Amino acid sequence: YAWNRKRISNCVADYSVIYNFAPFFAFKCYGVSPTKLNDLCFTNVYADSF
Amino acid sequence: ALGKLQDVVNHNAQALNTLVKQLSSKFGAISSVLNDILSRLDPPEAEVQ
Amino acid sequence: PTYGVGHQPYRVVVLSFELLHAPATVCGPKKSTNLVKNKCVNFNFNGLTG
Repeated sequence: YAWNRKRISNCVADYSVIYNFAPFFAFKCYGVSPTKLNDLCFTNVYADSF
Repeated sequence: ALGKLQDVVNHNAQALNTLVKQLSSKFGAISSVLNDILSRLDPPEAEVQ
Repeated sequence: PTYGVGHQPYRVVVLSFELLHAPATVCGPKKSTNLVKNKCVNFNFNGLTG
């Protein structure tokens, strides 16, 4: 009900480490490829945790 | 006076413009740019887009 | 803890992005290359390839 939202901005993101150590049974992406995240630039990045 | 000839010229230009305009249409896909689709998706779903 | 799978607590994190509609502040690890003028090149500017 009170899910935490964190803004991510002004950083360079290495998504490779998320793969390198992972306890995540489900890693499902809808609008972007998982392997292509390293080659792209983004804004309006938000992480919602619950 | 010379409306008929100009009209023909207008139609041809208009047709080309419309065809050019059609490149900016998503057509039910995530993006209208092929390069973005290749850069953002894996081949099984990129093929669909 | 005694319950089986499907009722156990699961932590979910949702990453939300926007695609190319604003200036980007979050980018991948890819290294910047020098700029070349008056030649046909395949360029990647902020995840936009042309």
